[PDB]
Amino acid sequence: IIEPSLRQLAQKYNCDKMICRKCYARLHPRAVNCRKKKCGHTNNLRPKKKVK
Amino acid sequence: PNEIKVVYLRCTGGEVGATSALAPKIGPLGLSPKKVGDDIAKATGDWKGLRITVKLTIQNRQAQIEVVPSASALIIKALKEITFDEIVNIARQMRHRSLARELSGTIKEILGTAQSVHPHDIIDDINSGAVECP
Amino acid sequence: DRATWKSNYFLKIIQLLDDYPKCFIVGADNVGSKQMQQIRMSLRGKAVVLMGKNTMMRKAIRGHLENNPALEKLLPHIRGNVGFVFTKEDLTEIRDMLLANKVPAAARAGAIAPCEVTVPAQNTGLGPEKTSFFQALGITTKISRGTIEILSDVQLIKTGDKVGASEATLLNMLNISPFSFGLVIQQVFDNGSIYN
Amino acid sequence: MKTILSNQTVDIPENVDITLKGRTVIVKGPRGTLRRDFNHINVELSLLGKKKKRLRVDKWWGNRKELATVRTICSHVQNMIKGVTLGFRYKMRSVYAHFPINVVIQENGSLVEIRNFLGEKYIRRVRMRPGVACSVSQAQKDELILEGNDIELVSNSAALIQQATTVKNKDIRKFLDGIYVSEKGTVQQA
RNA sequence: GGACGGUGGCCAUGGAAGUCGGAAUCCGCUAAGGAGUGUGUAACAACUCACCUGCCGAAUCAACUAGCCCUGAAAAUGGAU
Ligand SMILES: [Mg+2]
Ligand SMILES: [Zn+2]
Repeated sequence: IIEPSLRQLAQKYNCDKMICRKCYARLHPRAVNCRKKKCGHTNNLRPKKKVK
Repeated sequence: PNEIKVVYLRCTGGEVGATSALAPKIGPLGLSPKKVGDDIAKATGDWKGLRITVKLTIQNRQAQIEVVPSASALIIKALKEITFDEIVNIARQMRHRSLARELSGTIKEILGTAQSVHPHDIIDDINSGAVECP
Repeated sequence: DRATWKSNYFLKIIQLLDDYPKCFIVGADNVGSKQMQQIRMSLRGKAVVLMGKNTMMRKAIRGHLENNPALEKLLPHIRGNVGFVFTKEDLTEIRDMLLANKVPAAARAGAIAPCEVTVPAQNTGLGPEKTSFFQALGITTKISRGTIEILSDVQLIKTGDKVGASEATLLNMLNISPFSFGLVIQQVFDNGSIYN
Repeated sequence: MKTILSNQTVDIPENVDITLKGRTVIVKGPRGTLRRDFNHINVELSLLGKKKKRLRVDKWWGNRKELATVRTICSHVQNMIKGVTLGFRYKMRSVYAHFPINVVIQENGSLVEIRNFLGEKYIRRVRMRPGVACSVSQAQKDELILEGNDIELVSNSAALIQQATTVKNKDIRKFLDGIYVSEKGTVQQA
């Protein structure tokens, strides 16, 4: 019964994020290169999949 | 509120449809027309035009009056069984003709390319019926 | 085409200021195309108003102003969202008409209110189901004839404040006139003179 | 390439004064006192304003890596000035699906108890940083207010609360429970 | 802030309205309109996008290229510039 305005805030910290394809890190949605060393700061980033 | 609001547009035509049309799918919106309200609109809305017929209606509680916005890409198929500058001269003046326009030749320069579905050479250098509209 | 756009814009504005040496400047608010088309429909019979890049108008009058002298005072007088409106008539002709046909475009979330508007005590006239706006804002409205009714002199908005969410959403449905604004005139320039 | 000088000057309001000892900044304002040193960054600190208190930081012969620290310090000083005159107020909203989150504030607002997160009997005891005051607001149904002088401590304290309420071995996209920061406001709204 | 009429464009039809697709791309208005870059809706709708304007007053952006470094880079007794 979560009303949408609070629902959007929760999804900000849980769904609105980019994912590195090589090391599965969690990145801010506006990122361009992964911040993690072990993936070599690659650029292959995909949006985090939704629940739909 | 004029006792009613039926401003929403209807897009049925050609075959009568009735039961198989979209009107039963839109019926629970207002609860006033039901089977006896859309059919009397269909009785006058069967023609003008015999196409998808994006049209508007005004309700008189029990009765209705229907006016069809003369869509340019609809009336071309409605008149389809070339310039045809004569048929665009008459049927488009009764259109509300807002178009965010300022000049007179807006209608001819608009529909002359809306009929492309090329009639653009007539658009570029047009000289017959320059002051035809007023 | 951008360079030709710049050259064309100088040409039209310089054949319009030379046409109208009596030149007025006006500061437009964050207004939509309807109100630009409103002044266009209300003035195109004898004049025209245009919008463009602010630096462009200064460059059109920086070295190319020399066609007619005594116009040089316009450089330090054009700042902010202001332009040039050209007309042939006297000082009082355009000021009263342009400041009278102000479109009440309602209050957006985050609008300034220099004008004081106070809600009176009257019957609102809408349904008895949206009392949550009045109860949360501090106004006690009692149901009379199934209608919301303001029963007391209550403040609505101060001077020099910012409209809130609950302050604006009730303002839209209440059908009460809010603060108005529009194409407010800055000043004039009557061939080498500046007046209020 | 080594840039000769990359300076950046901040402005100090007259109601607050700054005294510099080496690379240690002492900020003394109406809402309290803030000290933070910058010995780890090789910069030159100068006070320009005997009249309006302009503070200037300088870096001589730096590479692209270390010119970034110049404004990093400047933002830190602006945060210090902001804290000692306005203070940082963080609003956290507790969101839940079936198990309502119960929050109890302990002594002086320095300790927070979370009782029924996701309906588990474990009791979470998160301790705030010193100088950070937390409280349950009266403004809304579910709001926690964190007020303190340093944005460093306050945001760290708030993030500790948020990270504590973390769902485990579940689909975090569907299970939306947890206390999340809503906005980063100020106090006294000046 | 605007994202205009044909335009719910044609043909696919059981919806494909700008966004599933086979193809053509136009103007009166303007600083704005792309019959639509995307999400999304059975479809609507809802935005946003490209397009400029208002403050904002000095350099910025893109594609490359090769030096160092990083990732790519996992084996068994504890050890090798
Ligand atoms: Mg599982
Ligand atoms: Zn990575």
